[PDB]
Amino acid sequence: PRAPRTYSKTYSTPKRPYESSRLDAELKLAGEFGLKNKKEIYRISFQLSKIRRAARDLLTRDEKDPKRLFEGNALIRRLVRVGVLSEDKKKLDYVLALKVEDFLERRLQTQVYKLGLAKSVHHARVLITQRHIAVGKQIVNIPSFMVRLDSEKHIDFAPTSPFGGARPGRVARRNAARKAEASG
Amino acid sequence: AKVHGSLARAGKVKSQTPKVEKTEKPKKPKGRAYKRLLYTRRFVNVTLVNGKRRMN
Amino acid sequence: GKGKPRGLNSARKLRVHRRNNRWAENNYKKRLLGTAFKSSPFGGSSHAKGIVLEKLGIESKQPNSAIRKCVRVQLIKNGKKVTAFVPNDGCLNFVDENDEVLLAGFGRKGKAKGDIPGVRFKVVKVSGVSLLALWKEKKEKPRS
Amino acid sequence: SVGFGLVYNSVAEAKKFEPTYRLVRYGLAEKVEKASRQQRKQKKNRDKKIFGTGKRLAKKVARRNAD
RNA sequence: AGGAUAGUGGCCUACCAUGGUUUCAACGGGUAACGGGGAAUAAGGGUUCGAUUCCGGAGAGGGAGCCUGAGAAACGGCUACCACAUCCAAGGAAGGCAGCAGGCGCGCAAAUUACCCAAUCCUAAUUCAGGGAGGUAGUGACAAUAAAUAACGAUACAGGGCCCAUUCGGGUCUUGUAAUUGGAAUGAGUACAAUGUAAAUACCUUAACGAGGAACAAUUGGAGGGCAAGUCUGGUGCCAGCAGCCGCGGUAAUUCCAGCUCCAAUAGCGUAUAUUAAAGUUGUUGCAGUUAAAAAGCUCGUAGUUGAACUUUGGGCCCGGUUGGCC
RNA sequence: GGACUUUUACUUUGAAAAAAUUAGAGUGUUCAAAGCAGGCGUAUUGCUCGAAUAUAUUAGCAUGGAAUAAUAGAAUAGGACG
Ligand SMILES: [Mg+2]
Repeated sequence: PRAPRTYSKTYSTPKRPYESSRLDAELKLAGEFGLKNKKEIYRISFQLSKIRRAARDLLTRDEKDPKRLFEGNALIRRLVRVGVLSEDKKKLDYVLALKVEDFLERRLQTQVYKLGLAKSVHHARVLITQRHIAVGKQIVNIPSFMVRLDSEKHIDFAPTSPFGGARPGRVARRNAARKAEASG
Repeated sequence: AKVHGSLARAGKVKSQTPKVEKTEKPKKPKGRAYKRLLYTRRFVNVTLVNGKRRMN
Repeated sequence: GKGKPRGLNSARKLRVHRRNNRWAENNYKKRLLGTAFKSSPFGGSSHAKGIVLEKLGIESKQPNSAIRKCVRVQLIKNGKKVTAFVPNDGCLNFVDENDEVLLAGFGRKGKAKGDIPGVRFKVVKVSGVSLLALWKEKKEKPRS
Repeated sequence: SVGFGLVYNSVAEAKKFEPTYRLVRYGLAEKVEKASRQQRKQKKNRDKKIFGTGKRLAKKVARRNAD
């Protein structure tokens, strides 16, 4: 006897379990973007399908329909805001066929690589997990963050961390103390 | 059908097989790192191309 | 006119005619008749516990030559005698006698699995120690 | 760190409006010594049976205690 | 017409009339049936499920009866009967966990005899008291969200352009590997402290301590086809066993038992049962009926379904809106 | 306020169809499932946008239409205007 908590699942497995085309295609996304799972890939296919479903049904509606206008621009604006939808594509038809890995490009793990500082996608992921990232002034350790194309310029190293200052580090302290303690 | 038989041979081949122990090997990266290991070996390296891209 | 009535006021004829031809389906007839409840010695449940009565050396259907090493188990909730397969390589040695076993179907939904004549269930546990795990020496059968 | 704060016009309103749990967290008031909840319930159910003060019954059983 | 009811009413009584429902499925039987809001899967249509966080019913072991009160056929109220069962110094007395914990049975199947009224709100004569309602904590891989098991330099091999085009020399630059070497980075886990909360345990912070493999070690399933992943080695030899289906096993087994290698999902994976899609194999959308299953032997014939055409049409007059359209 | 008003089916629109749930708008749970928060200042006095909307078989009610498919009208004329 209490208000239930709404909860939904965010992925869906493919119909065919074993085919060379999909298995080789997914592994391309894993290495190119540093993903630990196929569930990491199935998640976007779930969100992309839901976005595609909404645009598919809104396009069947006649033009200038108040529902199509309100939800169409809201869906375009939200996609444009995170950068997955380019500015010149706002016709509610490019939403349908963007890409599988257009959303995968805005992931903070692969977004760190674009703004240097990792020189590998794997390095970018562990830097995120090891708290050495601050999208704004607040630390994030989630590889999938979907930068809003406005916080992209603010993605710098974590101020309260090594590579940001104020501490030489954990093991570097042991090394530094080793020289100091053995100097005499 | 007939229900009788001979239970004296139960597990006959399980016992006769010789015992061979796990060959020790360095442990394999698990998780995201294994995705790198799979990516580079089969999409960058072409070593196992024996006749039909035979990896085994 | 292709059989079926097409009038706009003929929903009763279409609705009734579907019901009478629903009984031709094996699954629909079985579910509504409730044969699983009144037969199929389980109570319509996934697993059922029983007591091993004897050990069997059931043959194999042609073309095949093997001894299938089944057991005669009597269910507790019903008291009916069923034949249960002991699936692994030589695990009949773990089911000696009077062992409370946990049974399960063969995945063929009431039909015999393979060349084994007239069996529908397999043993899953003996005294509740995961009969598969015994074959992999991950546990040990209790003394009592 | 983000939190909620309250400030009063004086300490007279502070003690009369703040709950006891927060006041004892601040030292303004002392925590009352209380037994366990189950013991109080068992005590409440025990003395429900006796009717009245029970002093008359207390000495009556004392007379029965002799024999 | 009268009684009864808080009231209408065969609700009941007296007299009178023979009426009332039904193939448009009455009545009877079954339900492994509380009803809905809703859930699962779905191109569209649909199929299955709903004991269970909300609403409305009914019940307090089975029945019946009743006091109190505005409100009960009340059961953490009473009375009687039946069935269970408690203590008795044998005359007697006292019971209803389908309330919260907890126990026995039943089973394939489901948790602590913990803390508290601090929040939500309820009750009383009422700011205070009470509240197993409710909240907090414990067990909890029922289900869901996120996400650890590693990252980066230089030496040594193996590639691609290119500088020289002075043989086969060095290689400016990239991509992998080494019983090559190096310093970085952080969390699980300990914990001063603070925060947390009614008091705590946790969370978010944080003194300090906290990677190097033999370690801080990832599993579950498979490798004939469906369905990518072995004709690799040893064992067995129609025996043991595998195998959802087709099949494998009779001394060269890519299918059994093991080792090596490879593959799929991955803190999850397998199995059994039920259900949905697949299923245009229930077909309104949308099946089939000469020979694969299926046109009644033939005709009449009610209910049902369906049923020819036709009745104010055309032309003008204006007024006022929406999309454009150079402006 | 008055006299009659041929009756249906169908369709448009509107009110109704509890909340939660489904879809969906906005927004820092660090992302996400969630939740309905939150945001902005001289932070010393305070200011302020939200918590929409969509969906909701069929039955019942009101309104426009009047094609489509029915129904009745004046024929051994108490037929209508008066
Ligand atoms: Mg007829």
